[PDB]
Amino acid sequence: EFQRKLYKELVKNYNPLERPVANDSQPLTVYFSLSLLQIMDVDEKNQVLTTNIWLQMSWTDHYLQWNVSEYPGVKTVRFPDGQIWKPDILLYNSADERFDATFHTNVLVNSSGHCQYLPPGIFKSSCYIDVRWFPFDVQHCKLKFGSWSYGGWSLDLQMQEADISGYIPNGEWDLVGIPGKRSERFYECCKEPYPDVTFTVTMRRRTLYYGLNLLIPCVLISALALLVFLLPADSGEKISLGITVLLSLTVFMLLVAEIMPATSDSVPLIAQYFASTMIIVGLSVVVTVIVLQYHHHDPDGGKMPKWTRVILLNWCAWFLRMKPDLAKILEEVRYIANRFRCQDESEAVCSEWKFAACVVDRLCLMAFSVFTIICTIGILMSAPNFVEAVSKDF
Amino acid sequence: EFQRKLYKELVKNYNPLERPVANDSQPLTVYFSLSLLQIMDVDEKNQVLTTNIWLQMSWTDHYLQWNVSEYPGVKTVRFPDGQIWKPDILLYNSADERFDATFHTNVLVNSSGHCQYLPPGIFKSSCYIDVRWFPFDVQHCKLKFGSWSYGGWSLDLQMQEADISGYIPNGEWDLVGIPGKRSERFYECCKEPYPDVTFTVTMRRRTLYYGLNLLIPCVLISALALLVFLLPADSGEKISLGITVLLSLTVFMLLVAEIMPATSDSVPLIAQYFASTMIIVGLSVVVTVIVLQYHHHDPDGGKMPKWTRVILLNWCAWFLRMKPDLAKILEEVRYIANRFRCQDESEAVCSEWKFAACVVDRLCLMAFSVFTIICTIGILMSAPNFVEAVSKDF
Amino acid sequence: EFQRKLYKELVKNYNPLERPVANDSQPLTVYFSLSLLQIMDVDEKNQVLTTNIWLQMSWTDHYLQWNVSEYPGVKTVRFPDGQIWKPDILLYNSADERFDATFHTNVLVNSSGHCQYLPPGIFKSSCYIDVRWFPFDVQHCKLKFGSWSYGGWSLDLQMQEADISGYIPNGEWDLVGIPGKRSERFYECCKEPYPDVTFTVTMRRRTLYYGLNLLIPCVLISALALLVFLLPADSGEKISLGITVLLSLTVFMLLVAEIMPATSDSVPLIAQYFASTMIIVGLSVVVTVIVLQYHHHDPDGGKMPKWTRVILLNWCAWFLRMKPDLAKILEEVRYIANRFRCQDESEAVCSEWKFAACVVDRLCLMAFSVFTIICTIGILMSAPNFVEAVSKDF
Amino acid sequence: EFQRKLYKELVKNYNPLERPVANDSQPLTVYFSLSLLQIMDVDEKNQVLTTNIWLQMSWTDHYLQWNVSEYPGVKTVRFPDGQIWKPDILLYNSADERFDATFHTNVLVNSSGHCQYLPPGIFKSSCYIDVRWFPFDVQHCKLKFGSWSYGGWSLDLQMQEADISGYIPNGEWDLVGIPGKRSERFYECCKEPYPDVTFTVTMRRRTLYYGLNLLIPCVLISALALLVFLLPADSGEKISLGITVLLSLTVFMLLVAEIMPATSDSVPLIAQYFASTMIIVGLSVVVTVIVLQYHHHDPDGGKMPKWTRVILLNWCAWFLRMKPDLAKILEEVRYIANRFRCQDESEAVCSEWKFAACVVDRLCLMAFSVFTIICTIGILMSAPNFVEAVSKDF
Amino acid sequence: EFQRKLYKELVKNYNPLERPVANDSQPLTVYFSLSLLQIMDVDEKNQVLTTNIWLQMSWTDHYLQWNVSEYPGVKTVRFPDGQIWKPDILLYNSADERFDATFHTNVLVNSSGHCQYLPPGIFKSSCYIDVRWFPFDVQHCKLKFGSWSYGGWSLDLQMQEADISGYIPNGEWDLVGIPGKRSERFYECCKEPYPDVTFTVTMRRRTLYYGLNLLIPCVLISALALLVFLLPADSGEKISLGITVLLSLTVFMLLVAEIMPATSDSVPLIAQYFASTMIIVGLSVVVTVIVLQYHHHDPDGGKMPKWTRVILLNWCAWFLRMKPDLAKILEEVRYIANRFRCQDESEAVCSEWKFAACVVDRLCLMAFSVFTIICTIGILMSAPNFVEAVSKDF
Ligand SMILES: NS(=O)(=O)c1ccc2c(c1)[C@H]1C=CC[C@H]1[C@@H](c1ccc(Br)cc1)N2
Repeated sequence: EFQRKLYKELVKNYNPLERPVANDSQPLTVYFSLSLLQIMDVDEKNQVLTTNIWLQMSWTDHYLQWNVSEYPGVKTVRFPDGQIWKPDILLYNSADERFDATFHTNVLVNSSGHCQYLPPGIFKSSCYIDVRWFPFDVQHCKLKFGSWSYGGWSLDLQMQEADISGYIPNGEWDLVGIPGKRSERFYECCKEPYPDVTFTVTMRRRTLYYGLNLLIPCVLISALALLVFLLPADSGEKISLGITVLLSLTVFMLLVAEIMPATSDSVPLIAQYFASTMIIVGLSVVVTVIVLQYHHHDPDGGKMPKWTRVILLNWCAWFLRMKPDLAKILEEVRYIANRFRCQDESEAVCSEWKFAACVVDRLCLMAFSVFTIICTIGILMSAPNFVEAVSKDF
Repeated sequence: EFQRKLYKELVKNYNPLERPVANDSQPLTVYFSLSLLQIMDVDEKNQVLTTNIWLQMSWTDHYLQWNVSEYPGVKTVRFPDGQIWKPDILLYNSADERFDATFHTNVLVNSSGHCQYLPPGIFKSSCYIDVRWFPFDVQHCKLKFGSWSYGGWSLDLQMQEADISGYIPNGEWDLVGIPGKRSERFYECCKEPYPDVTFTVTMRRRTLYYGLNLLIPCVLISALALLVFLLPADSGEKISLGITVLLSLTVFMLLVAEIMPATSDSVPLIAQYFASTMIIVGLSVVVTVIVLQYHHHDPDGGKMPKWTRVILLNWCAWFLRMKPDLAKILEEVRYIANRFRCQDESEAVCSEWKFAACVVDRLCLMAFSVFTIICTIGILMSAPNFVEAVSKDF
Repeated sequence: EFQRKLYKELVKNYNPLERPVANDSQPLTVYFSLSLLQIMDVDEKNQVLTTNIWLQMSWTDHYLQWNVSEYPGVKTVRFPDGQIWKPDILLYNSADERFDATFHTNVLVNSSGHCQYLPPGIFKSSCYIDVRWFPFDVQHCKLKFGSWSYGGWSLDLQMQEADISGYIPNGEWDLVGIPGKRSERFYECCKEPYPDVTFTVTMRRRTLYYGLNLLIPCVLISALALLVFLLPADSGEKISLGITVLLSLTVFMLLVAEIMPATSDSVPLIAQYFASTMIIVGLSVVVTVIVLQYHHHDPDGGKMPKWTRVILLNWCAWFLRMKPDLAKILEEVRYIANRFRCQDESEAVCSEWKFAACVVDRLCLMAFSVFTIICTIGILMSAPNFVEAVSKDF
Repeated sequence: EFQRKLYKELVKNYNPLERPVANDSQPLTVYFSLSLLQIMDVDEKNQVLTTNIWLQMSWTDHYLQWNVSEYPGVKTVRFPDGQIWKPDILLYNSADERFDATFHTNVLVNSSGHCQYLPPGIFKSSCYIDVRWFPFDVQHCKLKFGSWSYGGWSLDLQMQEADISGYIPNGEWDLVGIPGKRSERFYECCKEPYPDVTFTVTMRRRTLYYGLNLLIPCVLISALALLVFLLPADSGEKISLGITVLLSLTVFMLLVAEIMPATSDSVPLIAQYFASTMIIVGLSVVVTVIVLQYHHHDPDGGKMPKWTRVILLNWCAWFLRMKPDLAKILEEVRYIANRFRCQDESEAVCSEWKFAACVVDRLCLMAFSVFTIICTIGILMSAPNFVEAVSKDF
Repeated sequence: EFQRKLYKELVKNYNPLERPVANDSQPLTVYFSLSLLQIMDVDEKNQVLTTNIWLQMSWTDHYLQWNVSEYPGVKTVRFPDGQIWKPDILLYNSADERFDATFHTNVLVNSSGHCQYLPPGIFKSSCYIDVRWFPFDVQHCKLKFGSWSYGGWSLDLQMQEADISGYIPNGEWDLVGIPGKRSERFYECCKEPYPDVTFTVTMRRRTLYYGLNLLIPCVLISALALLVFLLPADSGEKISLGITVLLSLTVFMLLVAEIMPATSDSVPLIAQYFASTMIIVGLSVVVTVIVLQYHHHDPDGGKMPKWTRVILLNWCAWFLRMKPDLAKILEEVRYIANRFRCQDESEAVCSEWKFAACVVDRLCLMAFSVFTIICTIGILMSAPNFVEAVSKDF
């Protein structure tokens, strides 16, 4: 009975186009806040952040006021979209096809005219995502809210601290914070401020998943490529081992491609690491070909250069701590024996070439081991957030 | 004739903004229940549960009452969306872009004013999905429903047991249950309860599919990696076998990647199993390289260390139960015979090195077999739901 | 002039909320039929059938009647959505986010009040898809239609045979039929029937595509795995051939994964066939390792067991139809000759071990050939729809 | 001033439900045409054509006429959707979830009452796509337009030639033409025609992309499989080469799968070509195994059959244009010499078996080369649109 | 109070169908501009450009004017969609399913009647994307805006320079510019211009990403294919190396396929480069087979042709700077010695054939190296935007 009377009375002559101030010259203060419930996606290709957010607006409607003594029991009223004035606060940097992502809920008012509007939404905002340090990258995404058409002398936008009590932690992104700031922009024409409220979402990429799917597989496959330098040449499998390791890295690249960013503004950190690892596997195959050249050197070819015999068989090999009828029968038998002696000399020459091959495998083992470790440590620790990341995620 | 008169009479002065109670001070009891028809998806990346659900609301409208004697034949009426008051019960933790997923069906009322509202919908709710024990994981997803704007003294929300008679069993998830609970939240300002109804969907992952696509392939490929230790070195195919098995696991990883979860909150169980299996295949290739080093050992190199000949050729080899002119012609022929004797001594030394290689293959066969079995059994049975899962799904 | 007058007259006092019967106690008969134009998708993961369907409803509106003599030329009228009463027939088991998939076309009425409503739509219905016999599976998907709120004493739903004259044959599914049935459900409270009309779409999976992309490739790759038993051991390529065939099957699995169903309610038929084929390829690699063990057996090792020489060299090998100074020079020359004789004896022993290896390759060739044929024939012909399928599709 | 007066005057008593004819017995002629701007997609799995099309409708509204002398300056008026009568022409075979894909633009009318309606849209129509001759296939997709509810005596649909001046050429489909035809369907009840306008889009698949991604790669990989017959057996790499070529074709199949059609109504042309090529690569591996059997034939095994020595070493090999103390020392030395002579005889036998292997490689080289060329030429030129396609696209 | 009075006064007798000019014969000038915020996607398959754009329209409404002295404090008013007249400017070449992508914001008017309309939107326009020079391609995409129904004598469209102050740089596309142009089209019927405003977006593809994912991997894998010519034939791994490199390129093609364009209007630049590289790897395998033919040439076969011994062993080999009882014992021993001499002659012949094989590997090394460099440099530098691209992106 009383709310029937009240609802009839409140909408008599009410115009939802009218900003509800007693004095049209005075501004209408609107309190704007938000509540972040979820980070949904960070699209680095489309440069868009998707978030679950409940916006919180509050103001005072001069017309929706009543004496609670004349309508006992009726402390609040609800108005659906389009029936009363609402602040036209929109996300300026919206990247949604609808532009307005909010679900228009009812406006709750109490007897004194204080209106509360709690529109939920799944927002999509344009955010520049810098993947230079991927996967140890920290992103700062702005959410800029403001009145589409009212200036600061008509709509006095005020900010309140964002609520994160209901935030559901993301599995891929760590929320550093959601700080907010009120700013005013001025047009050179006029002296009216134009206010906006910007919330800067700072979020850190969790790196455990990437540690086990990109960093480790690349270290361990790189190690198996170094194993070629320990395989004896007589096996006849050095090329098989090395070339098949390279193939495994190509097949690996397929898995890596689904999670690596596709940009041309910079070479990500992990792209420098993956490329580095594959040049070292490629160069190990190249060094293996040279080693086989030495091992299979034809004994009747070119005599071991003097420099080859010094730089390898002496210096490097030390540093590495390696180390009538009767007369006719005589002629026939002297030929057989001399043939065998020539074979022995040829085999001795081949043994020197084979030992040189061994020495080059140990030099390359040592050099490639050092070079892989230096690149791995240097590339990963060049990230400013490496230490913090590993400490928090591992 | 009579329903024409009745429909005209029921909407005279009716305001769909008005909560329909005779006393505005008294609360309006709303009975809320749901009916779960289908679990559609459990998105562990976006942390969203999609379900097919028919909500069931009931209340009493003080204004929609008529004497069935004055309108014979007219026992019920139907009102479409927006024509009469409805409870504003919404899914609080909705993750839908529309926020409100319900299809607004007609409200059925009978002569005494009892209204039944059966809105169907495909709901998307935010649910934290813990994949620590994947694929033997049990998930608990909450569905929290409540009035958007009414407090407990105006809208007295009451719960009824969820209906699962129409539930269609899912092929991927086993429905443990859908228990419900009514709760009240209080603001420190005031003494009015704010009620909500939460339905907790508990669902168990069926593991048969994962048993045949991840667990078994990994066991059987791991077994083929152990086969390198049985392959004789003279084949010249040990590295080929072992390295190609590793490649097959990389290609396998591709299939596994489509179904494995991508999170950084924990290493899933199956990720520990897959990683474990691949370190053992990688280490078998490493051990094979060492074995080939022994088998192709140069006979004129370093004499078998004393420790090598004891730790291997004696202890391990026992535990494994293995085991003028005439004088000139004399000189020419004595050289030929002595050359052959030197060859025999060299070949005998090589045979010892080759037998040592055999012994290391049996040690590694035994050790790697034990270590694969222990890791497989230990990793899979570390799941609290392993026994139950295997009993129900296999 | 006349239709202007008529349209004005027909909507005077008309209420689209009113069921249009002269007697509110009498039921309003609605004739319901459908027309199936296309099967669009059979989602076995989401358990949803998508179909192109034109629904056909007919009833009689007591109020939309006119004398065609008083409005010459005006034989029919059209009313858009919301202007006149319509039956609230909905798909009960709808799996669409909109729930109502129909496009609301105009209601055509003639002078006697007979209304025809032909709403088109792309419907999504929840259908349990049993993939036990994939790809020789027949599916039965129900389409249950009924009034959302009217009981059988108010809305007398009647069925007519579904129209399939306009059906466009699907490339993946063969339409067996679309039989319909009217049923009544009773509540224990009351004696009013609640009718519904269910159309059961029976559709058979066409198997030609699967015959050329899964069945054949698996037979032919399985055959190439058997070819290892024909490759002589001296090639040094048995392991290479066998292990690379297994890899090709893993790469094949990738193609197969895109079209195989992902369920845990049963192991599909094709999953049993693919698994079977890969265990036999895996076991051929295992048998090859054993064969190489025999072929490279060290001649100075363990004497061929007595049982080995009988079970293989005799029985299986028969069944398979296989089969001063002068004296010093004497000593030097007698050693050379005796060394050669020892070599010949050692080589003879090795030849027996090599022939045993040959015999095991023929046994395994024969056994594996038989076992592959039996599994292929047995697994595929275990499908109840195998004969029919092959006869209609090949 | 004048258009204000005119707009007020034109909608006085206007009913948008009324077909706007002075005589309700006379039909209202509607001129229907379309303008094709783009072919967007040809979905052969879902059997749907997506096109960008601007429909063009024209008619005469008897009520929207005014004297341009009484409203100077007002030559035309615009009416938005729902304000005036429009023809209910819809795409009959629409495959869109909205069914009606048009964007409802304003209706332009001039002083004489001639209305022009230019609704744009992205249309989805159901088209049977026959991929028997893929990628040399020509498709004919119908677009059938008609009034949903009006018969030919009320709405006289007339056709005009489709406009293709604004057509943007597609990169995948060549537009042969868009011919249109007006037809009338009769119901046996009645003598009123029911007209429709059907536009048949004929489009030819461009084949350049498929020439470089499917046809060529398959020819060149097939050639590399033939290279096994030129590789000498002593390399020990024939199986490696052949088996790795087969693997490369499996990996190739992956790329081919993304662009090949998935149907069971026929085996496409390119599926016959790809299958053919892979049976020939598979059979080359089989023939290689036989060749190795000959090359490694044990010299102490079965004597070259008489037929083998004739069919190969003579006929095929011609067609291919190939081609006390002292006495003791005598005994010791006579054994050494006789041992060597036996070795020479054994080696001579082996040389015959090795030459037979060479002859079989040349026969197979020649035969497989011929058979690959015949299948390639025969399969591709069996397409009725092959010559035209290659001439226009290459 | 004053804005309530004003809003009531402004909509008295206002018709949003009326073009708001004091003189219906005079045109209404509309100022049209846009603001480009983001390039979202360049779909070269669907030929569609997606952009984030805020349109800017301005005009003068003759009816929305008021004296600011009679309504103090009320300087501006806002009107939502449908309440006042708006220009019907649409994107002519829209490729959106909605056709109209704008979000209809409020129209801001001031006391003098100047209306500002700032509709945001995510636009999809049809743009022909020429990928002939991919990835060094520059695209020109037009955005054509105009009134749907008004001619130039009723709606005088005027252009203003596009605003790019808020443009967010894209990671894949470099914005060269957004120049605009006003044009008039005439119908031969009449002398009224029909104006439109076209904005031509010129954008350059950034090539850093493609440099590291397509250009480099193809160079480095091509280099590893050249390494076969340095591998000695005795290794028995030349075919293994070469054939596995080809496989790695096939697996590589998979990654390349996701980013390469699929068109039949031309062969892109990168498709010519990738094809070129793979023909050279294929031909290296072919040349390797020929080399092995020489190396394993049977010594008792065909004598080195005279031309072979000149073209290779002399010219090319120079250019490349390469280079009673007693008598019985005599007979037995003379046979042994002569057997060895025959072996030496046979081995000498084989050495010539093996040296010829070496010479062919160096010729092919040199020739293939030159041919790879020429094709790489020639194909990439044939792009008109190569120099500029590399200078700006690397
Ligand atoms: N996606 S996953 O389940 O996290 C997954 C699956 C397999 C796998 C890993 C992760 C990595 C984590 C540890 C081993 C490492 C990788 C690997 C690479 C080379 C060698 Br040698 C051995 C092992 N194996």
